[PDB]
Amino acid sequence: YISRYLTDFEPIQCLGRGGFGVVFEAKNKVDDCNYAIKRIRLPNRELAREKVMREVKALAKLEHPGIVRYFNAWLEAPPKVYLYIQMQLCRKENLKDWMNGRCTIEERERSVCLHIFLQIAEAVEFLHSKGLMHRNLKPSNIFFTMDDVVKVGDFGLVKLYMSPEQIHGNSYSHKVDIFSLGLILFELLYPFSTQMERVRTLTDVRNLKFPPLFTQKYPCEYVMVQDMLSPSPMERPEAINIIENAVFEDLDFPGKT
Ligand SMILES: CNc1ncc2cc(-c3c(C)ccc(C(=O)Nc4ccc(OC)c(C(F)(F)F)c4)c3N)ccc2n1
Repeated sequence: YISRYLTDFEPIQCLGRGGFGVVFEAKNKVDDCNYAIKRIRLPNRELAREKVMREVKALAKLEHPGIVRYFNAWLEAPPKVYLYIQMQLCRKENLKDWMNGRCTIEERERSVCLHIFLQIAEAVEFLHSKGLMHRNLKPSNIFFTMDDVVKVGDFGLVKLYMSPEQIHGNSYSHKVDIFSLGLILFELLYPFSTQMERVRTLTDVRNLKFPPLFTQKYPCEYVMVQDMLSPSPMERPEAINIIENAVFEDLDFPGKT
């Protein structure tokens, strides 16, 4: 039996795993580039297989600077069944890691944080414009390219960020992603020293109880986070309304571009 993956790529390392999948870094022999390759063992569940196959088709149609670049997808059945998905290789350190390495307010300059957030919101806006919703938006699903371009996706390298309507298992709309955005904006601007402090504070912010020093330092951002975290989905602003906010006009910081 001839395996496409072993024939065409030289494996470099395991990048991680989660759910049905394992992710490898591997170099393509012909083009000499390194890629992130997800190997999905197709589940025994036909409806889960339906979702997997449908989602690769949807991904393949997407082109946006804030969405991880897609290259290829194929099936292999050795003598159970694997779906391989080949993507652009991003940096190892995601948004969660990036925030964890910047635990002082000096390391979270306003314009830098808003610049990162804007990119996330624009990626979310793109998805919504295509009739898609992320549903699982969180810092561990937000990576950076080698050039620090933020990439939103479904990484699966294994909750506080999901909307109330999702937690209760109710029906929902694209507005669920707006809730996640609110918590992320806050988290970007507000550095944590311990994991215990992070959980406590984000849980409070979920219920619209904000640290007093945040509300005073960032009055404009405080307002937009409140609106994004509205318990009622319909009261939450659209992604396009977020990105058009004056707060994002003419962002600049030393070293930008
Ligand atoms: C550590 N470096 C690194 N770099 C790139 C990586 C790419 C992936 C990755 C792989 C290998 C395969 C698929 C994705 C992905 O984002 N999939 C995906 C599937 C469906 C979707 O909706 C149609 C989307 C969305 F972003 F459009 F929502 C995204 C994805 N993020 C995983 C780990 C990675 N790890």
